[PDB]
Amino acid sequence: SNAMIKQRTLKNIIRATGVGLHSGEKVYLTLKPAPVDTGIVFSRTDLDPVVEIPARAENVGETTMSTTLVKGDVKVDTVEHLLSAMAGLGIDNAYVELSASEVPIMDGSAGPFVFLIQSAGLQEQEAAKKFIRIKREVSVEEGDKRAVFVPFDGFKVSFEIDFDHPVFRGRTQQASVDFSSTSFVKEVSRARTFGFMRDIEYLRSQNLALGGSVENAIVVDENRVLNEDGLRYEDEFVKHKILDAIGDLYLLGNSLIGEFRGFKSGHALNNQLLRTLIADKDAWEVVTFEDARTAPISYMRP
Ligand SMILES: NC[C@H](NC(=O)c1ccc(C#CC#Cc2ccccc2)cc1)C(=O)NO
Ligand SMILES: [Zn+2]
Repeated sequence: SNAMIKQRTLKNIIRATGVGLHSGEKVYLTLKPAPVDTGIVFSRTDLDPVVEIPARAENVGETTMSTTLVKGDVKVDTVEHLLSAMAGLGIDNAYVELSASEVPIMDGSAGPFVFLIQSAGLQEQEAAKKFIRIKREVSVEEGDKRAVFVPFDGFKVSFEIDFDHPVFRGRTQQASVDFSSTSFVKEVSRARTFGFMRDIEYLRSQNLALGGSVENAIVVDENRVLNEDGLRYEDEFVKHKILDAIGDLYLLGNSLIGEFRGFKSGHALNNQLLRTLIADKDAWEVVTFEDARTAPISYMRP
């Protein structure tokens, strides 16, 4: 019906230029509109023939420093920040073209991506938006790390970090964001990625974080933030972990109706939670809404 929560795509094709956080290679990003029930599909246009990797949990390869999409030997690195923007603005179908193996880091947040998508405009499609509603509690744990899916009428993200560093200890360790009352754009999207300088030195030698800089990452010592202009939020470190979680959870293919709880969790435990959820079919269901007013999740005007 006309009053249903409709599927969404881009209104126009938008282009952006940047560098890969871990590869350091120059990359041309092209966001394009896609037909109904396509989902988010990544395309390597630098290869002949063009290789397409759908942004799904089954196509997740490595989860060391970032979330990587793999198809054979073709890779698409650091997809979590762009997928966070797609999820936050409710983009159902989109073609993501890349001229290199990694998504541009931009400023280390989802901020420029949310602006690039909203500048291009949103288009409502003649199809019902599919939602994955959490019925039962699903949790994955490994040592002192845990990732939980709790039933909730709407969408809520909770995260708890525990870094033994004065700069991290001196800041907020836990944050709960309810997207029915809080804006993804205003409070989450701007949270930049963070890294330890002494840890980044070992990574740069081991062919990782090659495109890392103070302009696209929060560089930290023991007591303070090395960035001249400081932080964007007092709780920016835990807000970025929430941003990363929203992006990782969007690999389900559909928007979530439930609560996510992250306890020192990362990209590996986030993918392991999705795989355990998909495997436990009694714990979830596919739901559509014929009336947008009755739904527990609302979206920004197209
Ligand atoms: N743990 C969360 C994870 N963080 C990173 O992947 C990450 C890795 C490395 C760096 C870095 C850096 C840097 C630098 C730099 C090096 C030399 C001179 C100036 C800056 C930041 C975040 C993340 O946000 N993944 O999406
Ligand atoms: Zn991140």
